[PDB]
Amino acid sequence: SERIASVERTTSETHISCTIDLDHIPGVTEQKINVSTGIGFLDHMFTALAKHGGMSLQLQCKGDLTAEDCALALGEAFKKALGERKGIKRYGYAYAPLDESLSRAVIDISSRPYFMCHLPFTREKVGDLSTEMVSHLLQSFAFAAGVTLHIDSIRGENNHHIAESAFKALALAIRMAISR
Amino acid sequence: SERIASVERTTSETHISCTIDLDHIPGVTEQKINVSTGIGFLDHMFTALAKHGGMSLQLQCKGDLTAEDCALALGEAFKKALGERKGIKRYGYAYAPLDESLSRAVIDISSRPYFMCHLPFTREKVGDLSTEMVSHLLQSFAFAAGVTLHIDSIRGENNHHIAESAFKALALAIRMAISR
Amino acid sequence: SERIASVERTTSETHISCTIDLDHIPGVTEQKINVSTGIGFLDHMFTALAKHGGMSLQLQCKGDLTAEDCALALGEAFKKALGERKGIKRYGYAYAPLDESLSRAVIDISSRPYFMCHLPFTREKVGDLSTEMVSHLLQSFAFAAGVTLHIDSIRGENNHHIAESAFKALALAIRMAISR
Ligand code: EMC
Ligand code: EMC
Ligand code: EMC
Ligand code: EMC
Ligand code: EMC
Ligand code: EMC
Ligand SMILES: [Hg+2]
Ligand SMILES: [Hg+2]
Ligand SMILES: [Hg+2]
Repeated sequence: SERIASVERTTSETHISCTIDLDHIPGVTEQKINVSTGIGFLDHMFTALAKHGGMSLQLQCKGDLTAEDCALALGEAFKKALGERKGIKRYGYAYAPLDESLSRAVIDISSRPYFMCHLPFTREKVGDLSTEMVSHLLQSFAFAAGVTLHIDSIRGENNHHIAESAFKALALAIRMAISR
Repeated sequence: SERIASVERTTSETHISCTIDLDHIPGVTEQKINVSTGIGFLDHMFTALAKHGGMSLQLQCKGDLTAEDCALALGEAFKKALGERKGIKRYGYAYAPLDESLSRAVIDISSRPYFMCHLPFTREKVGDLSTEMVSHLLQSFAFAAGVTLHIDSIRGENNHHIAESAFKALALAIRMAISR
Repeated sequence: SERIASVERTTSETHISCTIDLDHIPGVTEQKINVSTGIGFLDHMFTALAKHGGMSLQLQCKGDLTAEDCALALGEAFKKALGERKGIKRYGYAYAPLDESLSRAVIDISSRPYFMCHLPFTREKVGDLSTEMVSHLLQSFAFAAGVTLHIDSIRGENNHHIAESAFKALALAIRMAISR
């Protein structure tokens, strides 16, 4: 029984739709990912999050071009799909390198939203997206998902690498935590 | 063949009994845990250690109400149950968060007792039990169990959370290390 | 289909031969390891690397008695045996203690050679081999293998222990990363 959930939100200025699948029929089915937030870099991060997290994800945000809202919808869908959380490993942790950067993610998929992080960015924006917003998106995701999450940059120079290594680490940790 | 072992100790002032099971018949049998040391907080820690470690544990200490002795009996039983240590993963490591706290445990289930830790407590006692005693109990457990163990608080503010996150991390590491 | 590869190199002063097997037929076949570099300590490290990495390794360097070249051949063979890298976990990480030392290794078996490390040695040589050369051998291995590797000494006093804990951690990380 696949863990699937869909979430849709509409305001006068934005429409957000998100569908997620936590599983796949081995051999038979495969991961499918389409992310369009209006921010190229964020799209890259959420895509990396879904790919390495072993999940399928449809996330589109239309409207006259904050982003926290897409992190929230994602977290909302993840939480619904997790449903009962019966039979899962629950605790997950992982390290992910990206050339010179190294990040760690530790997650407890319980029902206690909590978020701690250490991300020493050095520019103002990362490509399409603002750096200060990274910690906020992750907090939004964790709070909406109802999980306890700690994200830590171990070392890193390039803000893109720090950001991407963190999302990959979160992905691997989630993959570990949600497995049954 | 389940890994089970029992240990009983008697002095003029204390009686300690401890039975442990490292396995369970999937589907068929289930974890059973009963811990009564006379110190509520310690009971909470050893229970958390057994639960998340995938073990069954019976640990009772009667007598006119040090605690190190119960950590020692636990370690003694764990070691006996481990018996031959044939076919185990041997090395285990895990991270466990608890709201704002994050702890790590790394264990080598070999025959070299060793213990290193970093637990910056900030009060004198944690509920029913003294904080300075935490590192000692863990050392007693590791020495009695004959394992190499490193416990590290990564961050934490609440002494109860630091303590519990450390025991959970030790539990997950053990679960990894003893699996066959 | 076992992942096997052989590499041989000859100069006017040295002959290096290396054969590696990343797998074994469960029950049926078993790990076989023979390492002779001319440097006792290095032999100990590469042997530990193969043993705990779940690999079989034949590595011999003959000639009038730098070592980086043997790290390179090893990395070269590992890379060839990895071949297509299809179906592997790809990301691996592990912690390995050795009495008072604790080291971590994080590896991304992709096609991006990268190496970062933190190894605070305190002597000039470790037994048969020079300490400053450790980071270099690991870099040579990572570059030749085409992997992204981060090695970190968490704590340690004895240079032999720091060195060995690092190689064991690299081994466990590789074992995780190459599994299918
Ligand atoms: C503005 C990105 Hg949902
Ligand atoms: C708001 C904790 Hg990074
Ligand atoms: C005094 C607790 Hg065994
Ligand atoms: C006595 C080492 Hg924490
Ligand atoms: C000089 C060791 Hg290949
Ligand atoms: C040359 C990076 Hg340890
Ligand atoms: Hg949008
Ligand atoms: Hg007691
Ligand atoms: Hg040689």
